[PDB]
Amino acid sequence: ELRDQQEQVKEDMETKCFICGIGNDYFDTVPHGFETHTLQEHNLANYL
Amino acid sequence: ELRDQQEQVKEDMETKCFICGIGNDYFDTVPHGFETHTLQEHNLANYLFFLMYLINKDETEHTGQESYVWKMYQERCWEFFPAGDCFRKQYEDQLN
Amino acid sequence: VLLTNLSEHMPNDTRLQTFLELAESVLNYFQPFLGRIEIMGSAKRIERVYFEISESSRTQWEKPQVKESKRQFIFDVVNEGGEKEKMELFVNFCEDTIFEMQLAAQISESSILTVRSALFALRYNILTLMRMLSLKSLKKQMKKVKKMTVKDMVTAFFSSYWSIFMTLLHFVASVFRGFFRIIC
Amino acid sequence: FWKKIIAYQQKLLNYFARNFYNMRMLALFVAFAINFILLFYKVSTIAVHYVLEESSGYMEPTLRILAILHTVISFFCIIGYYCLKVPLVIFKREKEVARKLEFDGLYITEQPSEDDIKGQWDRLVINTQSFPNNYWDKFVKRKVMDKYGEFYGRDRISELLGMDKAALDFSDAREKKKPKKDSSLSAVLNSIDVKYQMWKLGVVFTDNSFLYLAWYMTMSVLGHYNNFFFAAHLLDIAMGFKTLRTILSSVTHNGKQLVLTVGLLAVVVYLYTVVAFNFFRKFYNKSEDGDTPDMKCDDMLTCYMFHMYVGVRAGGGIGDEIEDPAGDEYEIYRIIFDITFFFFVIVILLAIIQGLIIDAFG
Amino acid sequence: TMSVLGHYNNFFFAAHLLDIAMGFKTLRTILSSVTHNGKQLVLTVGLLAVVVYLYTVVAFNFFRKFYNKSEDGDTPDMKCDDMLTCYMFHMYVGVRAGGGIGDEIEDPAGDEYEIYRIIFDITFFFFVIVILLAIIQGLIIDAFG
Ligand SMILES: Nc1ncnc2c1ncn2[C@@H]1O[C@H](COP(=O)(O)OP(=O)(O)OP(=O)(O)O)[C@@H](O)[C@H]1O
Ligand SMILES: Nc1ncnc2c1ncn2[C@@H]1O[C@H](COP(=O)(O)OP(=O)(O)OP(=O)(O)O)[C@@H](O)[C@H]1O
Ligand SMILES: [Zn+2]
Ligand SMILES: [Zn+2]
Repeated sequence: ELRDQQEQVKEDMETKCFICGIGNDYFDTVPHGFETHTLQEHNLANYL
Repeated sequence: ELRDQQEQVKEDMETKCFICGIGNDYFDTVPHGFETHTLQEHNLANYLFFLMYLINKDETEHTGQESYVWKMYQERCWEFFPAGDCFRKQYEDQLN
Repeated sequence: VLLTNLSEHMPNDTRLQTFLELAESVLNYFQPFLGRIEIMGSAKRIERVYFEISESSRTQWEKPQVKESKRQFIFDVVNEGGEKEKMELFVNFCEDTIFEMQLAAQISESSILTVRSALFALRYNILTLMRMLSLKSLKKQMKKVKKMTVKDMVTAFFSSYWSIFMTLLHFVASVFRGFFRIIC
Repeated sequence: FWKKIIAYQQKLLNYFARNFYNMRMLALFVAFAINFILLFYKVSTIAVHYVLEESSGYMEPTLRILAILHTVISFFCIIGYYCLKVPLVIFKREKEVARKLEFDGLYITEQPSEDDIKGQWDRLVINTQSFPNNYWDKFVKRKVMDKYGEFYGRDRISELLGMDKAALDFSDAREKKKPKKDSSLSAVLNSIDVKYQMWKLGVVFTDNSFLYLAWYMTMSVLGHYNNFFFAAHLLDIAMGFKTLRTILSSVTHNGKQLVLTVGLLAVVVYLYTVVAFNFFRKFYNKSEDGDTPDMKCDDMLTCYMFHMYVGVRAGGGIGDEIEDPAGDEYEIYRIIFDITFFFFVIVILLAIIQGLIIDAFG
Repeated sequence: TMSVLGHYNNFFFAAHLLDIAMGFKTLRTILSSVTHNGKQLVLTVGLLAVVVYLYTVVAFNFFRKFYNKSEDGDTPDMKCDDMLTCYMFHMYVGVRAGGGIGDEIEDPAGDEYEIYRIIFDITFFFFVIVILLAIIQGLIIDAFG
């Protein structure tokens, strides 16, 4: 159960934006689009 | 955990292209489309063979496309690898 | 390569399609040696590149050691890696594999008895089983079956399968005998 | 006569094919009854004989009747298998060989590997006149003829497939023949295709289920000479019952890994035995008589037997069955030896088996 | 009915502690692991019984001198002179033993059937104590999962 919980956290953070909740499929129409969105546009550290 | 890791590798390789990352659902609008794409269009063995060909070919003998790829490789810039795009998606209007 | 480029960039041209069938043998000969990848060209468009794959390169790629290396690499990139280093790791693996296959190419320059015994046992035992019929002495059993009876018919019905079972037992014994003679 | 016998033969074949499974399941019940009766089988005192204890006295005639019934049912089960499941096997084999001839050229362009029993035995059925006897496609010979006739030689292909050469031409043209009747034994002999039946018998004898049923018959026969051979028929629960297969698949799913784990355990215990034989020998005396020792590690083989048997079956390891190491020069060494044996063999190596079974379940 | 019987015998109120499974709902999660694969747990016990019966048949036919369970030299306690008695012995003592049937019978060293007895004991320990008792653990853990 602990392994599955950690894997679920990793999968959610890798396939869904924390703030807006849009999946990585939409953002990955531009190369590295999800990474750009989650590190420059909707960065939770930036919100803090 | 080892069983799950192997199953995850198998699932990823069967449902997502290694190079472009487009899922098999898009490619399977033509019969055997995913297999055709992953064995003829975006074959990682083909990319390795291309790297071998480019390395073994003389620098002055490259075509323009080969020289472009060679310069990107020498700069270690991997923007020439298709990411989220392919021939079918680019020319979907013309091809079909 | 020219014909493949034209066909793949003109997918619905009937004249080119009828022209290609005049080059099937050449295209089939050069099919394993025709490389084909896709790149994001300098014109900001996906472009398809055609190159040459050598027979030596393909043979060294299809070696079991290289296959194991590729399997391990794919496992590692799927599990312990991300997309943000995927193409760097792939290029590193390609370089290592290319060096390994070049080295392999340059360093590499230019039971049945049990199966036969089992087949012989099958032949011998089945021929012995069929010799009751190949003996041509069915007159005796015909004279026995002249007084046709349900009991006689059922007895013959059971006896045929009993003979089959005995033939199988003899075949198994012959197999054991052949194995024991071969090992000793 | 010659038609009535065939009609009755077909009736019997149909009955046995229909009731193959019923008698297959009845044999298991009879085996269970025999083995339950066998639980009252004592030994009474040299030439010692086994006696069937019985207060009623009805036990022995019932046992004899049940053994005879079991043998009869086993024979009937083989007959039913031959009537029911053999045709499917023959159909599948014929289809496979026909499609390998047509779409692979298995005997025209290539040849079998000379160590494949199926490929080498299939050579016989190609020439037979009764080919696809069970397979629907009756035109496989003509199809291979058309495909490979030109380049590989029409006469060569015809000889390979055992087809007619020139009688068909004259028969499409003009020829005359004389009739026959089924009553002629010579006519029946000509009708029977010896080579095709030879190949069929070979395939059936190579079948893995027919061999199992023959073994069942063999032990049912041996049970009459010794009544305790009917106990081997209780191994049939795995095959007869399908719910037990789910339980047994957990063992057999990781079957190769379970064997390799035992091999690894054997190697580890061999290493421990080497260490003991070289350093810890005085601790392996297994006798209470002071005069005569029972030295169990004075030989490499004996020490290995001891470690694999007693040490492995012990719940604490090899240290539970040897001399106490306290007050000795090699005391800490013996403690490490015993603790590592317990951890690696009793705890870890025996945990891999549990993990393999549970992982098979999952 | 058991509450009434408890007045005649006060120890029938102990059967009312079986009501914890029904009254408590958190205990149901624990008890479902046993009852989820309930039929398979019974079939595993049946398979164990069959395997031990086969081992008992082998012992009764070949290994009988090893089943003396008495220290008095004059009078033996032969526990495999009867099929039923040997089966009771194997199912009870051999199964409950932590090393198998070889932990509770005569030592086989210095005998004609020594390697045969060693194989008998080792296979019993592996198949019954180790494997057949592991299927129960696996069934419970798989029910949890
Ligand atoms: N709103 C978001 N803000 C930040 N990361 C996000 C967001 N939505 C999704 N992500 C993804 O979640 C991932 C988790 O990042 P995380 O902060 O756990 O690790 P990191 O930045 O790689 O480094 P580390 O944990 O070592 O400090 C990010 O790399 C990003 O791809
Ligand atoms: N870029 C890609 N290149 C190759 N295969 C890909 C790619 N993307 C997805 N795949 C899929 O991953 C699968 C894994 O192929 P892999 O190389 O592991 O095995 P294989 O070709 O069937 O043979 P083997 O492993 O026995 O040599 C391919 O069959 C293909 O469907
Ligand atoms: Zn967002
Ligand atoms: Zn792709």
